[PDB]
Amino acid sequence: LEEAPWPPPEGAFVGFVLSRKEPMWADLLALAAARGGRVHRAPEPYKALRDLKEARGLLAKDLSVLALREGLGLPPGDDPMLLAYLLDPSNTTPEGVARRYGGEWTEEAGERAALSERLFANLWGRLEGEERLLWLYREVERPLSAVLAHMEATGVRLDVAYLRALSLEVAEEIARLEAEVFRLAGHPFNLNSRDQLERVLFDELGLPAIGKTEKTGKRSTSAAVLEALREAHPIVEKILQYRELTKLKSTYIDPLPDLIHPRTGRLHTRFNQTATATGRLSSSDPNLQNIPVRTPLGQRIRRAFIAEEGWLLVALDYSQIELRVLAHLSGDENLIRVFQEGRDIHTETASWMFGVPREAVDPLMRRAAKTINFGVLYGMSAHRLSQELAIPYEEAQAFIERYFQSFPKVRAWIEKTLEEGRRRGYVETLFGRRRYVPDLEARVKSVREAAERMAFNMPVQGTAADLMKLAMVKLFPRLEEMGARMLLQVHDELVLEAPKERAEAVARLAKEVMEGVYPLAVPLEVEVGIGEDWLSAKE
DNA sequence: GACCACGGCGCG
DNA sequence: AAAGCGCGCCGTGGTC
Ligand SMILES: NCCCC#CC1=C(N)NC(=O)N([C@H]2C[C@H](O)[C@@H](COP(=O)(O)OP(=O)(O)OP(=O)(O)O)O2)C1
Ligand SMILES: [Mg+2]
Ligand SMILES: [Mg+2]
Ligand SMILES: [Mg+2]
Ligand SMILES: [Mg+2]
Repeated sequence: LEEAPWPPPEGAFVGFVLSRKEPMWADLLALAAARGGRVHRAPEPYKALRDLKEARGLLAKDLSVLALREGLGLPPGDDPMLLAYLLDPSNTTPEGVARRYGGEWTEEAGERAALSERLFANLWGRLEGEERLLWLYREVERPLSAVLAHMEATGVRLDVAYLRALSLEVAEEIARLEAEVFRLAGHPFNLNSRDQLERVLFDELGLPAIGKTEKTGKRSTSAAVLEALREAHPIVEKILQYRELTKLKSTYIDPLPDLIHPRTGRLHTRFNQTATATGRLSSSDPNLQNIPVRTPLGQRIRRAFIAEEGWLLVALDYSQIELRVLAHLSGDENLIRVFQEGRDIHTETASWMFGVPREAVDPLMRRAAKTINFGVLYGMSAHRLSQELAIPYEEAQAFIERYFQSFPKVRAWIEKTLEEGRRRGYVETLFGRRRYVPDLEARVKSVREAAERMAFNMPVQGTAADLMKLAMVKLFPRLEEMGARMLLQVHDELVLEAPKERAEAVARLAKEVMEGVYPLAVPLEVEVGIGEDWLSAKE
């Protein structure tokens, strides 16, 4: 391209280079723009940002987040990554997309700007005639990138002092556990090494190996294996407790306080828009979509996520979302009827599981039943089912047969979905988001059947994902108008932050927006809570 | 120092 | 572990 002075004209595509991948932490090393056979390189990148009306190009959101960080209201616009991701969700990296659609991802901003321009041209062309994918781009993905930029730049408050204190307490208990484990082993070793632990359990102590690891075929020391060995030796329960504590300390308690941003005083994640096979978002650096909640210590950690002083967190979560979606997709009368009657399948399974009346089911019981309900739906084996329920194999098989015999059109929907995936080479969500599954025609059964589980899951998980994205796009401007903030998405959950005076109004509004986003054959129900911290807001 | 595969496990 | 699906991050073991 012909080199030309900064600034570029309107509609130009940007290229940019960051010192590190995370936009909230990155130095803007270079900035350029391309349009009409010209490339414009900015002598001073930060100041040059002010000249742009929008960030149009590869990874547009990252530049937008950096702009917002610097106090500049620069929205992201067209991004070839989003076009490519819709065409084929295995398109996840600029490296791959460039290679596939007409160029090379290099480390020079001008080259990135020029690449953005031509990739957009090519990809836009491939989306001609693809009316449904075009709709998803214009109505969902492109607007959502703006919403996500604001969420990333906003961050969430964390009680750092609390976590520091908690680390010390957890360290002392970890020391107790490891010392006990070493005593029981008769000698110290690296308890963080599963290789060393395997030898202790299975070679030194008398314990029977139960399972093998996937890639290298070592004797597994996974939680499932240790659970089954709980009564065989006192060391097992001690290892399980050590694992829980060290996992939580090493992954959350210790790293998170170190990641508070010096300017904002908050914790900032990345919401990756082109990262999953189904259309879900992912979260990284740090991942805020896997903050603990199941165990007592996990709950103590989740409580560290707090509202700003004078504000409250609002948490909203779609009820039984994939089951409702499945009802719509399959058109099963029985399942549709369940939701029209305001029933709860998770609670019902739980009452059966623990052998108590439906009223006796506590949240932890219901949560246990969730894994069982979705596990069975998406192809869990009776053996695993019997194992995790500690019921005879015969009981497990019986639960699975009744699970499906109750809802006839579900299996039919599955069969049709798989048959159609074999024919077209892809499956699709309600809105037409696609996932290619070539292994549906694999000649190897285990490979083929794994592919089948991936394939029929995708329309369900993906439709739920599409619905949440659409809801975020609708909700965001309403929140802006109310002075509320959208902070996090966790798949079928949103966490907002609202001024205390407006918190109740915001909760009601958000619930209605989420429930009314795109009506299905069954009602969408959203549960909502309000609190000073993430845990309190979910109760 | 960074990268990697792996086993493992946190969430949905 | 086992025929649930979808992710990202941990330490280890290892390489470069
Ligand atoms: N390890 C976490 C324990 C609880 C769980 C779970 C899920 C599992 N195991 N598998 C899924 O596919 N899940 C998919 C299907 C769900 O519909 C969706 C949202 O998860 P959720 O909000 O926890 O469950 P829910 O929306 O079905 O139920 P509710 O509690 O929100 O009413 O995510 C969730
Ligand atoms: Mg839910
Ligand atoms: Mg949820
Ligand atoms: Mg892995
Ligand atoms: Mg290893």
